[PDB]
Amino acid sequence: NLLRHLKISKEQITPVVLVVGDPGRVDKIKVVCDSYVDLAYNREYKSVECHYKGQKFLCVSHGIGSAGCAICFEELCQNGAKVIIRAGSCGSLQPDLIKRGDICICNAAVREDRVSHLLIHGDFPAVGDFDVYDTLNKCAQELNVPVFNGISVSSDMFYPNKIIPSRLEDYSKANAAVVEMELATLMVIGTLRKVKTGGILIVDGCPFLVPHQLENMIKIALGACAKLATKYA
Amino acid sequence: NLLRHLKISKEQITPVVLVVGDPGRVDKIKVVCDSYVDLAYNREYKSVECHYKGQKFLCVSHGIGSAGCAICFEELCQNGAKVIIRAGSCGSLQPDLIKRGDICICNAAVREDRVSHLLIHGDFPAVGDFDVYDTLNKCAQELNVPVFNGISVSSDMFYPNKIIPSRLEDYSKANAAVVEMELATLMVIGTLRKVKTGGILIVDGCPFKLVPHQLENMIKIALGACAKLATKYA
Amino acid sequence: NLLRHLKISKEQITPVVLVVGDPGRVDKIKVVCDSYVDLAYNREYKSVECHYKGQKFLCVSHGIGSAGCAICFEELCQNGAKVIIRAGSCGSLQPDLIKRGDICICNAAVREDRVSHLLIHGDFPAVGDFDVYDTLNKCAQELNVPVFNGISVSSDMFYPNKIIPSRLEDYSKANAAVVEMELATLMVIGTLRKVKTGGILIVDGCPFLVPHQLENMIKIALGACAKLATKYA
Amino acid sequence: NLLRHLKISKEQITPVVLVVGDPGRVDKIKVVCDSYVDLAYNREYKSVECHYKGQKFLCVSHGIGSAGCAICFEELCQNGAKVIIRAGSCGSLQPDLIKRGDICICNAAVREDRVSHLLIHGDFPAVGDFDVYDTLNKCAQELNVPVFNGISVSSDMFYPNKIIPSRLEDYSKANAAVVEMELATLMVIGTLRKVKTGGILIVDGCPFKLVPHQLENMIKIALGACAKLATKYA
Amino acid sequence: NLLRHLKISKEQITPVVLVVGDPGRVDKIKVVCDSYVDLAYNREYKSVECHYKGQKFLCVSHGIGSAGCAICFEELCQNGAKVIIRAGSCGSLQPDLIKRGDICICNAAVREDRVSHLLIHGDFPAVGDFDVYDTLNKCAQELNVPVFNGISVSSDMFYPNKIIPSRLEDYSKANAAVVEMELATLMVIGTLRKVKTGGILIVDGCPFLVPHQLENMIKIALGACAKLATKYA
Amino acid sequence: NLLRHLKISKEQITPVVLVVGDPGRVDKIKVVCDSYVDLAYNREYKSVECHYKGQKFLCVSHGIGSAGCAICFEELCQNGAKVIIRAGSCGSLQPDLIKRGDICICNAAVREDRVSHLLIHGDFPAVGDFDVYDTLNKCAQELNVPVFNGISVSSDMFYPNKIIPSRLEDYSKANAAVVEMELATLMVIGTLRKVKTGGILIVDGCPFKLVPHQLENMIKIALGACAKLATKYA
Ligand SMILES: O=c1[nH]cnc2c([C@@H]3N[C@H](CO)[C@@H](O)[C@H]3O)c[nH]c12
Ligand SMILES: O=c1[nH]cnc2c([C@@H]3N[C@H](CO)[C@@H](O)[C@H]3O)c[nH]c12
Ligand SMILES: O=c1[nH]cnc2c([C@@H]3N[C@H](CO)[C@@H](O)[C@H]3O)c[nH]c12
Ligand SMILES: O=c1[nH]cnc2c([C@@H]3N[C@H](CO)[C@@H](O)[C@H]3O)c[nH]c12
Ligand SMILES: O=c1[nH]cnc2c([C@@H]3N[C@H](CO)[C@@H](O)[C@H]3O)c[nH]c12
Ligand SMILES: O=c1[nH]cnc2c([C@@H]3N[C@H](CO)[C@@H](O)[C@H]3O)c[nH]c12
Repeated sequence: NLLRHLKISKEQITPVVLVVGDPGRVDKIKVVCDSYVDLAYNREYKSVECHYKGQKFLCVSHGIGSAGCAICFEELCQNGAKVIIRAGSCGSLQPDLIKRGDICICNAAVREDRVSHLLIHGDFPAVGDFDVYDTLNKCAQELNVPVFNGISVSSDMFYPNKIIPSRLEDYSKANAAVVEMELATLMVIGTLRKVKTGGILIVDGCPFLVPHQLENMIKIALGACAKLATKYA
Repeated sequence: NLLRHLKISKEQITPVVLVVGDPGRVDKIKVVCDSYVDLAYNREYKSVECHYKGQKFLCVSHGIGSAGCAICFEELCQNGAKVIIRAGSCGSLQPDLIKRGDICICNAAVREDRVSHLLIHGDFPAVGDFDVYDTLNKCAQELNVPVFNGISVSSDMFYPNKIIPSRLEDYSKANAAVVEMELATLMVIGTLRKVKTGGILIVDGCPFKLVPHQLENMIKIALGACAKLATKYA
Repeated sequence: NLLRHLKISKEQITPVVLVVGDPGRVDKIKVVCDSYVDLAYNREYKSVECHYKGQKFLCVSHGIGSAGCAICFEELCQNGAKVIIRAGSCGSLQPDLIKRGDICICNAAVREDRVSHLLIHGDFPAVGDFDVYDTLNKCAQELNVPVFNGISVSSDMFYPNKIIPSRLEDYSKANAAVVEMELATLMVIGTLRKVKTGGILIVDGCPFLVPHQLENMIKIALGACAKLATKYA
Repeated sequence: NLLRHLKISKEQITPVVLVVGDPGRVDKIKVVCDSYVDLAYNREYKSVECHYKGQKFLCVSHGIGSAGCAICFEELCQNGAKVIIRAGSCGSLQPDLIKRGDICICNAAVREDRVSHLLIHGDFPAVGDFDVYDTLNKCAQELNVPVFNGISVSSDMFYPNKIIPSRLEDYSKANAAVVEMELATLMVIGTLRKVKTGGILIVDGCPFKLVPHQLENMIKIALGACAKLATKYA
Repeated sequence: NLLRHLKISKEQITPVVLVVGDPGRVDKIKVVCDSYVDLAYNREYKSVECHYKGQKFLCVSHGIGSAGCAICFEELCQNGAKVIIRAGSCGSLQPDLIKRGDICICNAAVREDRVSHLLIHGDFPAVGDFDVYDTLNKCAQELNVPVFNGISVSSDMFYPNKIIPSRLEDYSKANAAVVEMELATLMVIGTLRKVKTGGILIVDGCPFLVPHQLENMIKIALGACAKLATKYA
Repeated sequence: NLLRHLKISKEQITPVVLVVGDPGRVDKIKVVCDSYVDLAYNREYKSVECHYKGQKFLCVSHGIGSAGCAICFEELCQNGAKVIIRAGSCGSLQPDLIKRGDICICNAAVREDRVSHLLIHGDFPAVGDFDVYDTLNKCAQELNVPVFNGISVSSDMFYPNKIIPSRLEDYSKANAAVVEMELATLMVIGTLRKVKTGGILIVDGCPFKLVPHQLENMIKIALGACAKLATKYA
């Protein structure tokens, strides 16, 4: 009995899920786990079950964009997911400090989408679970990988025009660290459906992927998923 | 030197483009053509040059959702596309009149997204080009396929909640025909970058509570229109 | 039994109606038809029945402004009108291309009013019926009159101040052709009440009437009304 | 050299102006005066110089609706008017207390228009000048005409629909007295251009569900106030 | 039986109430009346009953800020207050004309708060009662004290940042006289609960207290309260 | 040279500040410390330097409400504060789970104010610093005090009306724990001025329909956290 977009079953959904933008990235992640079980591939949603450090968790892709990743997150949350960690890339809003290849672990986001607003009034915060943020940070410490922490702007516009000015400059003076396209949506949906969420991002651009740094980030994401998967096993 | 997301080059972009959501649909479309050439497949964006009735145009996937599809449309418009037609599925907002399997060709859309709003004020209409619309309707007549016309609601929310009421009921009473997730964004981006746009949709569901020959028909109409439109660019 | 503002009866309303801003313009239009029947004149609303090319249709005035023309359109739509075509003047938002005296046939509009927003959420498009737009364009071809096509900004402000900046510059970079004060309102009301609407405008100003060009525009409007009136006779 | 819409010249504008919606009302008002002079009639704008109690002031029509009347008010304010009083009709939002034929003199209005918002932020109040208000009320006392005071809702929507609920019910509970279509716009334009404004209204209807002597009385009060106010401009 | 924040009883509330920002100011006001009766002091809300010119009225403090003064005004209005006059300080938005120490009597305000908007749609005017404004002005005439009249901007921001621009410049070109932080809130709450309100302010700053001028302002406020208290005695 | 409202000087501001609403609460807190020094009392702002566990930090009152408390937070942040913890009371929005007397330590807030919006766009989150949050939670563990975590609604409206429905019901369904009037403003101001913030609240009421030892416990936790945090500033 299958989920409309993900095309996996309720009983295939693990408590912990690592989510990812590029479907290609699922393939490159499962290959560094102890083993894996391919589950489904429909549209941009590729589902693979990972086995790492004695634990098991899904890794699922959602494509680019809040509306498309919302479908993913809703299907996960309405069907037994308890923890969802986003691993992806972003641009830097503090180019003096946060540089290409740097890793950012985020605790909150700017809701520059539409879905979240159709779900709850705009005054509501897009904010992550602390345990998840704490686990991610602690893993980065163990693995001896320096990270930044901060707020991400989650904006549905990648390409600005010359008519309405972009708000990236504002949000950067407001001390937002980075910009991507999915994190706020995950956070709001998670809060609404009692799922614990978090975000780890690698800087790939300076709108204002370094091979070994990407490998570190993935180690952190996977470690954190395994650490949190323990509490549910 | 390649487009950041689509991973094709400016020269590979034909004047007319057919756009679809599901990357799987690109492969089902290309075999209905006379011949084709695979160009690229990056993330949710699969690119293929189609050859139909002596004409040559791309077919490109954009995934689900306004933000993800805006990246596709922008890369296309900034690099030479002149006509972009969306072909996809949708839900009925008129379940007494418009039923699972029916085809709707839309002239305008409700902007229930965000990208379009980060680009111009919300008071600005999401409209399609009337030639594209007219071409689509005329193909539907030549191929003897009955077809609805109307307005689509393009909403970023597929799965509603119990706190903020959905606006579908509202837009239904306002005579919006049909609901999906991409058309408004296409239209506004097309208008701002001087690209003619249009959309054709097959009803796959009824959110109030795919037919193979009808899907085949819709693809036929879409491909027919693309060819007719490619004709006027030598 | 009379309509509250128009002061005509249900049975006096024809399927096709040409609407116009200046009440004076009704008088100048009826005089170039084959014959006419004056119906009423209340406030700014002058109603005259026209007979042209074997067809009959109302021609009605509504004054300047969205709130006042809404009353007109609502009384028409709630009482049997099936097609309403707006004929009027506008300013140009592309002064290099669209010049004083030029004719523009419009398919959609910017909803810079209030009525439409009190009727339906702002995300809803103000857009015309294609058959109407097609008929208008085809008439312009027959009569050998070159026209432009495009989006009109319908704005309730004619006179800007120096505090809030006008959006005309924005909407012009957005590729809007022209600016007037009624078209979006007609379009939204029409869509809401299953009436087919359209707009033909003559450029009279460059905010950013050429005697023979006005005569052409009126020929087009009247031809189009007669062509569409046929389908209902 | 004439005003674009009103078709009168700057010199023809008197310090005090009486404004009305119906162009037909201008003609009914001028004959109640001592004498008058027709000035112009263009579109919905009819202009007449009135002479009442040794005083001289214009009476001008503006049609229905905020956008159409804003053009009138702006042309007047930009060219020398100092006081503008609106006299017109309205509906009751307090049908137990305020009944068909009653007269209301309003100090402030709800801005349910658009023009005012394209001119300043919505947080800005639509208020009248208190002298004008006071003069109107004092005339009502001298002429022994009972009168209500309160806030008017100025709404661009006369004919509501079944999709977006009207806000009249709301504003009624908020103690707004009365409803019409022009006052808010007058007030805001007056405030921005340093012109003193006021309004007096006769109730012609009850949108929840014209009395000749009451209308005569209201016009008397309006003309009385205009004369008293024209007095202080030599 | 006591009010939740003010900690006074229904029967202690007089028909007329003078309200004030600084709790310290209550102490300095009661001392220039004929006599007084201290009632309560809870949080920032100090309540004292004043006896002046044969009349009696409360004088109550509410602190700085719309949210905090709303609590005060609601407790007063829901418990028998009929007239509430605000006496306080403000900055000047017309620095050429309205100078430090000048007195302004206000009839309306810009609703740059949140409470009023949670109570009623933003299109609703924040406007005072005329009798109150008239009384205040007439007292200023008797006492031979020159005053200004105008609209006050009531804004919840005292300290602007460099990201979103302040609207004070706009509201000043719009001909607003002064800026403070409570008046619009009083006016809206008053209108909603059939209480007559008014405002008298002394200019203390030029964001864009003169000892004898403050004394004048207080004389005016007190006179006006006594004059209005008569109608209810 | 003194701060305009707080009436203390830049040098008197310690890196860590404890903030409370009720000026009366400052006096009840200082006596629970090892020693203290009164600094100032102006309007609703009472300032006192506290000494607890060898550490030194201010305690300052800010009255009720976002606008009044923003003045306090801004004066503190502009003049050297590094950590600001809010300790106060609140209502339950989860009355089956969170009961009168329970303590909630909040990580984030709903921005139902205005100040925060005049400072940055509403899409920006009101979040606390996670160290502050973590410190507070750890103190609660050391002192063996059970404690809730969650999101607070910070609303400028204490007394709702019958015209515009309150949004508490909504935010409750959205899993907001608790409701008060200051936290969102603190958080946003902290984020914009690079100051770490947090909040701890005791439930005093149930707006759907103070326990002394629980209040004592909450103050203990707050003071404990302040000391632990002051430690890292020599
Ligand atoms: O500089 C950027 N701006 C906006 N999005 C992204 C991204 C992420 N990558 C995808 C689009 O490039 C999308 O998933 C977004 O979240 C990386 N860098 C940037
Ligand atoms: O009933 C519907 N609601 C919203 N979207 C869709 C669609 C289309 N399919 C995809 C998601 O189901 C998306 O691209 C959307 O445009 C088909 N039916 C519906
Ligand atoms: O340049 C213009 N700006 C705004 N409206 C108009 C108009 C039209 N004429 C009337 C006001 O001048 C009104 O009906 C509007 O629709 C002509 N030119 C312009
Ligand atoms: O009940 C009413 N609702 C809205 N407007 C009006 C009016 C006035 N009459 C005109 C339209 O009926 C218009 O100028 C408006 O201001 C009288 N009664 C009502
Ligand atoms: O220049 C000013 N701007 C904003 N508020 C005030 C005030 C008033 N004083 C208090 C804050 O300084 C507050 O009650 C506000 O209403 C005096 N001057 C100004
Ligand atoms: O149930 C409540 N709603 C709103 N505020 C509060 C408070 C706090 N107490 C003060 C007002 O009662 C204010 O500072 C607010 O933050 C306790 N309980 C509630």
